[PDB]
Amino acid sequence: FLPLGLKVTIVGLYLAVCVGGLLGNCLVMYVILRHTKMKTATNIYIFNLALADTLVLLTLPFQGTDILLGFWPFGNALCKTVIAIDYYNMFTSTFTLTAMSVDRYVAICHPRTSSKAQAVNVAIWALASVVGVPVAIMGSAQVEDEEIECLVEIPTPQDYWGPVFAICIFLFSFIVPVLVISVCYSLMIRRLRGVRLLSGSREKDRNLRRITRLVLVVVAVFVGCWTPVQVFVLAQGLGVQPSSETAVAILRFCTALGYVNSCLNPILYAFLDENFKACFRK
Ligand SMILES: Cc1cccc2c1CC[C@H](CN1CCC(c3c(Cl)cccc3Cl)CC1)C[C@@H]2O
Repeated sequence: FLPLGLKVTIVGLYLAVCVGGLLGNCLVMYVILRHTKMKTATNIYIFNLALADTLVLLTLPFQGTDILLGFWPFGNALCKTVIAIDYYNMFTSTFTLTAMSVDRYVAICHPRTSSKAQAVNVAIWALASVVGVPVAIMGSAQVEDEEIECLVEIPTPQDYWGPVFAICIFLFSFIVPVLVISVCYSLMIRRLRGVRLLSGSREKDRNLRRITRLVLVVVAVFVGCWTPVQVFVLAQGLGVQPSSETAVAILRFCTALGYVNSCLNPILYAFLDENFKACFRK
């Protein structure tokens, strides 16, 4: 369980993340859409990111009420919606980041149309649907111990399907996506050795370098925010359950950290992207 002070602290953090995150993300989407022609492929992917982040941020009020009350009072439909938005958020985020890194390597190695990027976004959501619809069906509000909870139900026997879904989710929603990114940036590093002012026009080269560092930083913040949760949930699938109060606290705060990422992303755009930093003020 959790003390009420820790609960009010967590849910307060959720409120701040929700307001600032929705404001910033809606501002980013509004920028790329109705304030300019910033429709570069990178910004199309960024738009996808801000979209998923928007959706999960909407779930935070309900997760917070749930954390306060200790149970899920909204029924099945909102529970399925929340779970689906959750998995959709993870998979869409990692896949979009992967597409961003691949696009970066395409630009560095082969010196990309916004519409192609939009098609990539469609495919990203398609795979994210391959995972996201099943959990939306299996997700349910179950009175496990005479109390209502919101979870995905592992098929019987749970001691087998638990690990299968655990390691599969861990690999294909995190490790394999992260690994492709690592490959892309490693190939880019090998490419740029002994190359000064190469790849065409010096000024545009600078621009490319700025975008590359932006993508890398966003990826680094994402991974750094979600790695504890990914590891802990992997341990959860193996049956390793937290029974201490402080254990529950650490776990809750790690999830909170991931949602902090969900509000973190526009700030990174404001400090690391010139067009966003200028456009934010105007
Ligand atoms: C408070 C509350 C109320 C209703 C539902 C839930 C939660 C808690 C957070 C959890 C947060 N989830 C965050 C994402 C996490 C995860 C996912 Cl969806 C996919 C791959 C790896 C991980 Cl670590 C699985 C846990 C979701 C849950 O459905």
